[PDB]
Amino acid sequence: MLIPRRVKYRKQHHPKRTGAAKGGTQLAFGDYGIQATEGGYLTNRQIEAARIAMTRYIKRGGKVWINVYPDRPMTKHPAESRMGSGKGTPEWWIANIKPGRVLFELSGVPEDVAREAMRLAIHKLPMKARFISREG
Amino acid sequence: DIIHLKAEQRTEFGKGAARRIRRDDKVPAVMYGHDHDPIHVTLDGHATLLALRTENPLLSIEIEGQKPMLALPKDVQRDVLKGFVRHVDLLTVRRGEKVDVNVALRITGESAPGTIAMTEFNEIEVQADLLNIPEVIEIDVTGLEAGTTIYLGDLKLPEGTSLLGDAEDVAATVAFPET
Amino acid sequence: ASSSRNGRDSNAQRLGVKRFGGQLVNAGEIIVRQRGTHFHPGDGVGRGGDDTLFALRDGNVEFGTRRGRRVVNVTPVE
Amino acid sequence: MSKLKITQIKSGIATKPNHRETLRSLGLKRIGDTVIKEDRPEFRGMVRTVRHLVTMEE
Amino acid sequence: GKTGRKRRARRKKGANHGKRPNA
RNA sequence: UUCUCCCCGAAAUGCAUUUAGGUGCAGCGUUGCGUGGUUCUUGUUGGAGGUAGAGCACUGGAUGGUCUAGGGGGCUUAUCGGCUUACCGAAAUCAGCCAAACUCCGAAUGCUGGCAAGUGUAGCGUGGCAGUGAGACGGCGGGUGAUAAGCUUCGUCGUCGAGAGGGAAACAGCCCAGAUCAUCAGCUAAGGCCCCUAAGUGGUGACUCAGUGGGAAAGGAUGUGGAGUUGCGUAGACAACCAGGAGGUUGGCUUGGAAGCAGCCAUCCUUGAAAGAGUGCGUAAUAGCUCACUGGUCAAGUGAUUCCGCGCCGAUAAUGUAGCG
RNA sequence: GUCGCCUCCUAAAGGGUAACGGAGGCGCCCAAAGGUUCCCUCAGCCUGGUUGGUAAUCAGGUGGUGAGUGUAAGUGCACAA
RNA sequence: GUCACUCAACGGAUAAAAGGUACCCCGGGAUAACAGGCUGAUCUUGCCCGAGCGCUCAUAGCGACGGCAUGGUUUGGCACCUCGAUGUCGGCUCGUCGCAUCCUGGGGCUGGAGUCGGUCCCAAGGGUUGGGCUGUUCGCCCAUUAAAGCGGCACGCGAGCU
RNA sequence: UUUCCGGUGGCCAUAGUGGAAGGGAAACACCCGGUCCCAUUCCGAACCCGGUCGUUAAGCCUUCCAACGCUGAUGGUACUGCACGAGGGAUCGUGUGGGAGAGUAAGACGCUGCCGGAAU
Ligand SMILES: CCC[C@@H]1C[C@@H](C(=O)N[C@@H]([C@H]2O[C@H](SC)[C@H](O)[C@@H](O)[C@H]2O)[C@H](C)Cl)N(C)C1
Ligand SMILES: [Mg+2]
Ligand SMILES: [Mg+2]
Ligand SMILES: [Mg+2]
Ligand SMILES: [Mg+2]
Ligand SMILES: [Mg+2]
Ligand SMILES: [Mg+2]
Ligand SMILES: [Mg+2]
Ligand SMILES: [Mg+2]
Ligand SMILES: [Mg+2]
Ligand SMILES: [Mg+2]
Ligand SMILES: [Mg+2]
Ligand SMILES: [Mg+2]
Ligand SMILES: [Mg+2]
Ligand SMILES: [Mg+2]
Ligand SMILES: [Mg+2]
Ligand SMILES: [Mg+2]
Ligand SMILES: [Mg+2]
Ligand SMILES: [Mg+2]
Ligand SMILES: [Mg+2]
Ligand SMILES: [Mg+2]
Ligand SMILES: [Mg+2]
Ligand SMILES: [Mg+2]
Ligand SMILES: [Mg+2]
Ligand SMILES: [Mg+2]
Ligand SMILES: [Mg+2]
Ligand SMILES: [Mg+2]
Ligand SMILES: [Mg+2]
Ligand SMILES: [Mg+2]
Ligand SMILES: [Mg+2]
Ligand SMILES: [Mg+2]
Ligand SMILES: [Mg+2]
Ligand SMILES: [Mg+2]
Ligand SMILES: [Mg+2]
Ligand SMILES: [Mg+2]
Ligand SMILES: [Mg+2]
Ligand SMILES: [Mg+2]
Ligand SMILES: [Mg+2]
Ligand SMILES: [Mg+2]
Ligand SMILES: [Mg+2]
Ligand SMILES: [Mg+2]
Ligand SMILES: [Mg+2]
Repeated sequence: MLIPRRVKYRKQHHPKRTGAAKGGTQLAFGDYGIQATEGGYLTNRQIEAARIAMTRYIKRGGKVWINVYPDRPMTKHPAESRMGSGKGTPEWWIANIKPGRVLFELSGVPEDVAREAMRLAIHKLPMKARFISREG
Repeated sequence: DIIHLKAEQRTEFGKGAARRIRRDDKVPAVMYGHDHDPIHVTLDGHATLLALRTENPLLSIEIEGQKPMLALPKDVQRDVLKGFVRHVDLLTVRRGEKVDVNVALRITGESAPGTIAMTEFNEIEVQADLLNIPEVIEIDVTGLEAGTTIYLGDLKLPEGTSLLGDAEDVAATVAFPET
Repeated sequence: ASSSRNGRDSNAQRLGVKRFGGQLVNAGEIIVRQRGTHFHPGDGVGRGGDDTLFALRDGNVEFGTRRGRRVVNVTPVE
Repeated sequence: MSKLKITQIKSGIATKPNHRETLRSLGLKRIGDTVIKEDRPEFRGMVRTVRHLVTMEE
Repeated sequence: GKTGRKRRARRKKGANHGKRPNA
């Protein structure tokens, strides 16, 4: 689970889900990547599930990078309660993903096994994603 | 090799004009250099795509009225999701003059099965010549393991291509598997 | 249930620039309410106890720089 | 000075108040009403403020 | 629900230019 | 809360309130007198800004690399000291990042002055009379709520309120358009032109065969039409049909059986035109059928991959077809 | 739970703007911590030095604001406020 | 000139004031309880990926970690009709509808030898018991049956009854 | 008039930080003293006074270096006023105007006013 050591403000407005990726649209760590073609909120559990999928498929070879960190706290209203009486406490940690953001990087592994591992990892994310490489 | 690209003059500027140009299967480009003002041209989209398939290619821009001009594509604005080239910066070059470029990196070594090698950079700064642009620079790491590191100061560089960037940073790293 | 432990805000203070560049003012007219000296008093402009900048004479407001300071001047009307 | 000919083709109902005062300033009162203005930058600015409501000729 | 989805779908008709009262 | 017509025509906001469905003052209506372009629109010329966007300079958050002060565990053995530092590792630095309460930056708009033109007759002062101070929906920018509500609370524009006419099947708030009356004249707007239903079963060129049109997701798929990139190919390509379709070698940790199909592995060598210590079926376990490849009659195209247009499945409530009126 | 006042965000780059929205403060203190005049520059880091160690005190270099500001926060202030 | 207010509910009804009402009495659907409406967190029913389990073997039967939806019968959220009354729980009586099928009918796959099953595909024609306890619905139990289905209809049905 | 230099402003890094070399005619500066006016929360270090000996070592000044820092287009892109359009929905696109931030090419080892000195 990725949870920040501490955050300045535990109750924050919802991150904007508008616009293409501000940065991190090009591979910078690995030789292959998962690039998000859709925006959304990527929770820490989805990140962990994708990481487990990639790491278990690729076994012992190469390294996996998580380019996105879930440091945005999303609050939850008290259950079965009416509206008002303040904001809820944080329940989920998310990363704000925009189309064109490289989510995961993979290296030290040939292209077919990399493709299969990243297919497995992509089937865990809530948005659409694609396999990218460094022009071969 | 020199790739010849047909270009024609660009006189409408703005997001709307660029949108129309890209809807007409073309690419906006600006060509700037040392002894002339920037020249705004538009290029064939597919020909530019094929020419920019390679990195650091020597282009000959052909404008009907004017003479041919030698150039290197310095900045290529591509679409992030699709692959289409959106804008080309063309730095004009002289035949008898050096050029600074970014040459590519790859690993072709084969270490012990447990340990794996990594590349820590994308492209590296190199001063070279026009008719000799190296395709890539190879670093072969075969049987080198543990905490060995490779910096940019000792690489088998080709002739005519000196080294410009800081030689005090690593480009390749071999290490144990991921634990 | 629970309750909100916030809810207090101070009244609006209506600070900011009251006379912009080139505006004709009388002597004593307030040019900007401010906390601290974001603007400094220039030529023909005085600074108040609450850092209010006011016209020391008749003329036209102009905003500029004097040495390293960002200042408001009131240039006398020709 | 080509004496712009401006005619109103759409109504002012449900447009921004800026657009309605622009139509009033041009001397346009009804859909299909026409005015002749001098070719000056202020009248061209008025025309391009409400270009979705008018047509212009010379 | 069918009723609400049809209410929100009615806004896609030609003479309503993408909008309708109550969405 | 009772007759008429003529002209104008709101508000559902702000502040305060033993106040919150009341009221006062202000805002918005009207009207007498006064002052007259002072208002408004556009252009142009100045001004302050810190939002959008972006960035990492500061403050926090953060991924990986290089290097390292210092902590852990052990050793010869500890008063040191060395062997470790293969574990952890502050900070420093390189690269990619994140922020309503971050900013080295920084719009468009809006706001506010000068000038110019245009302009309904707008604006302002001062008196008489008010009503209103329950708003609704829609577009754009936000907070609450779950990326919820025909939800709630703000900013701004529009409409309804208080607005008829035409369109949206019907359908306050959507679109067009603001009804002085008459007209058995014409042109148009939005929307339409096979019939209901006025006007084209219009012309030309493509696509769809799902009644898609005339609802929906992740995802699945030799549907179909088109456009690129790339591999093999009359030195004869892919499919089909005839022969070698196997040697040492039952290579190994297993497992009474892993000899080719339990899994993981260094993932070779050979009679040789030819073969992989092994891909499916078979199979207590071995046999075997048959795959990649080599020659033959034939033989003109075959195999991937990217994208685009329109389609398919996923699809799923209860009176009656019933998601084109 | 709240009720008056102050600071920041929401607040959409003038001002204003709501919710039982998100953060904090105040109901003081100071005869100097007011007035004026004159002078001075910090925190951090590095090195050397008795007690003394990371950190009391001294010396040299570096360091521009990261120190400080009676008190929240913001705007300011090193020309120093 | 100055002083006296936690008049702090801070524009400050009095100098001076706590509670009960099921004995209660005299506008609002501006506002709650039932039902309808919207939403769908929760609930429910499915599905996607396939780690792994199944002696071997992902997919006979399964299905971690994750992801996407249906329905609108649950608990809620909203407060849109109704407070010059929309009677409400359970049962009885009378039904009618859906299919997400409990039985009977047809089929594919099986870790289907047979007898029996499991599972998911069609399928709503007919059928789908009587009692003990409890106001119950629900549930446990007794004896059966081919089976003792799940839901909607104002949690169907009080100008039909209790 | 010009050249060099000493003061005094304006712009406030294109000016600074760093390096290398060179120069002092008048001026500046270190420097030498502390008797005198004056001073150190101790110290003639500093402030102040008397000199101008010695010295260009540092300040200062001239020149060279893009090295760190600073400045920085054109074009494109984000965004956006107004007008529309698309999607089941997060959201997206177009027309017509405006248009960054980053980055690239590049600039840059300061510009300028007044007073004075020496020589001309
Ligand atoms: C939870 C119940 C909700 C309310 C009940 C209903 C109501 O008012 N019912 C009445 C009821 O009273 C008698 S029948 C006893 C009348 O005959 C009947 O029509 C109805 O008005 C009584 C309160 Cl029971 N309301 C319309 C809604
Ligand atoms: Mg970046
Ligand atoms: Mg003062
Ligand atoms: Mg004061
Ligand atoms: Mg009227
Ligand atoms: Mg009221
Ligand atoms: Mg009133
Ligand atoms: Mg932003
Ligand atoms: Mg009100
Ligand atoms: Mg309102
Ligand atoms: Mg609204
Ligand atoms: Mg509402
Ligand atoms: Mg109206
Ligand atoms: Mg109407
Ligand atoms: Mg009709
Ligand atoms: Mg009229
Ligand atoms: Mg006609
Ligand atoms: Mg039309
Ligand atoms: Mg007809
Ligand atoms: Mg026909
Ligand atoms: Mg036709
Ligand atoms: Mg249909
Ligand atoms: Mg679909
Ligand atoms: Mg129809
Ligand atoms: Mg503001
Ligand atoms: Mg604003
Ligand atoms: Mg308000
Ligand atoms: Mg009060
Ligand atoms: Mg009293
Ligand atoms: Mg009563
Ligand atoms: Mg109501
Ligand atoms: Mg209800
Ligand atoms: Mg009803
Ligand atoms: Mg639903
Ligand atoms: Mg309401
Ligand atoms: Mg009645
Ligand atoms: Mg069925
Ligand atoms: Mg039946
Ligand atoms: Mg009932
Ligand atoms: Mg720049
Ligand atoms: Mg530009
Ligand atoms: Mg720029």
